[PDB]
Amino acid sequence: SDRVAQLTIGNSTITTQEAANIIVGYGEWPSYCSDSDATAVDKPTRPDVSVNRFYTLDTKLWEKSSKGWYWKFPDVLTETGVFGQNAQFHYLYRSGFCIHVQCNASKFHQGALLVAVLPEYVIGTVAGGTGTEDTHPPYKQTQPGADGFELQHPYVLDAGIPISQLTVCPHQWINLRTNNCATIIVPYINALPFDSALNHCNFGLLVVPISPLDYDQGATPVIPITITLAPMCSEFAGLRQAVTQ
Amino acid sequence: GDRVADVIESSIGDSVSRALTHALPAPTGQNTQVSSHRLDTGKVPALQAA
Repeated sequence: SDRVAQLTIGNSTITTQEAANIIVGYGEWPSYCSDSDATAVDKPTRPDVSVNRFYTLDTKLWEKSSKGWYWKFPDVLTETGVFGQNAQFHYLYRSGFCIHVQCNASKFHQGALLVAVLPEYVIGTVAGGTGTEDTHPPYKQTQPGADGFELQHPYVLDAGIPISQLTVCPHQWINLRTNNCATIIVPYINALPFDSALNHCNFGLLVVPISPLDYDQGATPVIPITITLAPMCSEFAGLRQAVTQ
Repeated sequence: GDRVADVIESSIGDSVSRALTHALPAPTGQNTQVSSHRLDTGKVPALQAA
């Protein structure tokens, strides 16, 4: 009754029989931009059901040696469905998100994934190892698209900060013996009412194994982790031709 | 005449077949209601037990 759940939005429905409740980031639901917070004067387009629905974008294989991965929002969706088209044709964009990370195993497997949302997730480099080289991460690493990107040094989240404190951000854990999914709802987070879906990633989604996957020889060894997400209250403005970047 | 309790409280002889269902008028196909997104735990329409 807290372990069972159904998420329906648009023409898509998700079910789970081993949930661990739902986290509503920073305690607030996504909402549209008010007339006093807004600044741009054109009437926005709010496509509703054609863009606020669940999109299943990627599947990673969890292995005994996996380090963890991250995806950037709204980057992961800029090239998918009607949402992507709207993000490309418009300068301004804003929306919340319902993130549903899936991973099931068996009552004989074990392991725990930390699933968290970190706003303004700026990536850093190892500065040439010695720290004397002022290198910078390449476009494919800051905005990895739907494939996401694997963490090089998970302990410092590839940004000089402790993953041990990542739980200060909206999160859930997928502890195989307990649940098979994580559900996090995130409201729009920015210091501006609207922004570019292309130039700015509002937050990053991190999926990192803290307690390594394990099982005995003979149990299914392929344990996928799938990422499904839905925009909520999407709004777009500043219409012109489509632009991919 | 009857007297022992089990005979008095007996249901032997009930001729009215209790029906669990009943017919309803249905001259047209059912309508569709507006519905919105539901993001709940506990409520799970999609899951069945055939």
